Amino acid sequence: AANHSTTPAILSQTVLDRFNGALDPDPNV
Amino acid sequence: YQTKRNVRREARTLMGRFKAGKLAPVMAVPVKGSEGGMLSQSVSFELDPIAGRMATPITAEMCAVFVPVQACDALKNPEADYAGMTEIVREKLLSGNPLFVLEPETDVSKRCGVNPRSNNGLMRVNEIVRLAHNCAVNFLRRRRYVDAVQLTAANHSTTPAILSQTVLDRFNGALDPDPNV
Amino acid sequence: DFYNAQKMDELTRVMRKICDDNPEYGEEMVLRWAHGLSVDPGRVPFLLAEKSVVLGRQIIGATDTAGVEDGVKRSDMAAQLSFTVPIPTTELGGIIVTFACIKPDETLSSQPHPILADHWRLDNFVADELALDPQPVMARELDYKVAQANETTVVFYTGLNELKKTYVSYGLCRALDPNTVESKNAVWQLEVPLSVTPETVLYPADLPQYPFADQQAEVCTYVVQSTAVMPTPMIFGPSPVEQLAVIETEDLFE
Amino acid sequence: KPDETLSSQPHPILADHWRLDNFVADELALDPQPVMARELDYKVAQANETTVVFYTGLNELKKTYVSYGLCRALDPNTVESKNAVWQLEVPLSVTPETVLYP
Amino acid sequence: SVVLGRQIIGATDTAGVEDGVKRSDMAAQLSFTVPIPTTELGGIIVTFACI
Amino acid sequence: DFYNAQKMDELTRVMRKICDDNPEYGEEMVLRWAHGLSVDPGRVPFLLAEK
Repeated sequence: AANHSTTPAILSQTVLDRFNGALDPDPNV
Repeated sequence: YQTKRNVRREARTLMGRFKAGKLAPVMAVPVKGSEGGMLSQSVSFELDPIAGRMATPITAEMCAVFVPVQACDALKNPEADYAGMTEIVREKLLSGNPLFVLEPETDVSKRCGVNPRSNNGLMRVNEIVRLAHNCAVNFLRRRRYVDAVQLTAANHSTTPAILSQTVLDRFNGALDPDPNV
Repeated sequence: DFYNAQKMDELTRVMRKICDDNPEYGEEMVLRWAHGLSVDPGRVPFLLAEKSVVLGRQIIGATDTAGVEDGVKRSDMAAQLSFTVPIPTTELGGIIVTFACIKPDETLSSQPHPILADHWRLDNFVADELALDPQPVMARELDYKVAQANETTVVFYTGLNELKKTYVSYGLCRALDPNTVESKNAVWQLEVPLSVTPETVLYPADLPQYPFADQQAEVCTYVVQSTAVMPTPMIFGPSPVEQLAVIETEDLFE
Repeated sequence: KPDETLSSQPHPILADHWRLDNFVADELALDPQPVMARELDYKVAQANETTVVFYTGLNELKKTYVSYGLCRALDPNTVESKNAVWQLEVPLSVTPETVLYP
Repeated sequence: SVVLGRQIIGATDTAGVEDGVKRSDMAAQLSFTVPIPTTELGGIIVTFACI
Repeated sequence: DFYNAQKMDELTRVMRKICDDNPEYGEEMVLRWAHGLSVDPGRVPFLLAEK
């Protein structure tokens, strides 16, 4: 709540989602 | 295992300029073993402004050539005997050593649209594209005249176009007639 | 004899029809054909598609005072080409290479008229009937741009009056000065040297762009668009999942 | 916003060695494989090539390939009257998870 | 024979509008198809185009 | 594990069924089969009749 200016837009599809990836997978699955 | 179960998809859009009178490659779509489907390509044309009026027609052609891996091996190993046979390449694949290895970027590779690979900071591309282009160029040349100049596997630039009708064919001639006929 | 001949002559023409009708196998398939053998089929390349079109033209004229007086105008050329063909399945695969070439008009401009450029003489039809041998076709019969020494040289050795079956020409009048008609410069055709190297399927290494301001500039500007769907047997294994901080932190599974 | 389409990405097949896949071995592969940098774009520093961007997928870089950019042979100084180029040249590789424009 | 047509192109710049500058373009097309007269010794067919 | 197994076990039996169902190619056709290749067909003999 200190922002007092416009903000950059938001990507339609991130790199991670584009390739259907993950930063840290789980061992159980 | 050589049966279709899954599918791939490619969508490459490219832009560039190529000089007239030159057989300029535009794209190179790779096809691996036991693969098939539909291919759809489209190319636009737009020339620089021309002063005055043009009445002599200008022809633009679009061509597609399929170059098997067997043919590409012959150019890489021309002196070797049986170099391009299916069994030889089939056996060499089983060895483990890659049949084709990366090479530095060239005009043919750059114009074909293949983006390079940063191997220790140096751009790299597989040798198959360059070999395929040279073989495809020779194939087109042989159609007009079998005893045409052949390009080796050292070509790294575009090639001049091919005439629609040679002088000898235009007059229905021959360089050396036969005595028996 | 005259039976081995009249058979070897006929059999020879069959051999000739195989090298040209089946290119990229010349002097090798005929040998195997005679002995009753075949060649390996899968090594050879083959063509998938071949599209051609003639560029359209649109004229835009200047409206300013200078343009109206002089008559300034521009020519714009564009075209569209696309094809859809199936990919040929192979055990070892292959590479599909596409090409896009722009060429000028392939029409001759320097060639003497077969009749009006030679003496007017009366033909001996009876003698011409007894002529079934390859006659010479010396240079200076194809173009007037021939050096002194090259006139006598034989370009190709064929034909009886073959230079009169069809005559095609497209060029400016010799009286006209090319320095003019710079606003009607409708001239773009291949001025091949001719005579020398009659057999050549290759364009000259340097083809100037006369109608364009810059000859060394790449006139065209091509935009490609390819979409490919390729069924393949690759596994395309699974998609992992991210880790939830709540698990392993608050011990939901204990 | 401009067009969100990649332009710097090596071809999965033509930018790597031509090797014969072991389908039987690939069947026994249900674990997250690494996807190191230099597989997403060629604008990668020397040190960043070995770094792992995301840890997922078995041949996931071949299901779909999309590219839109100028030919590397062409000089961008030209086509200033056909300048139809406006797309996001994100650095990529670094910070793969980012919902924010530069 | 034919009479050339005319098309008028007018200037739009300020000087052209004030003065009234314009251009006249003239063009025409002519063609014929006739049989060639057969003769024992032949002849020469000469064409002319005069304005 | 127990998924790679229960798959390798099942996949192994498929390999076994090829060497015996396709003799005179044992330990060579299965290798090419896994990689997605084939053998030269014309070298092999074959039976014509059996009485």
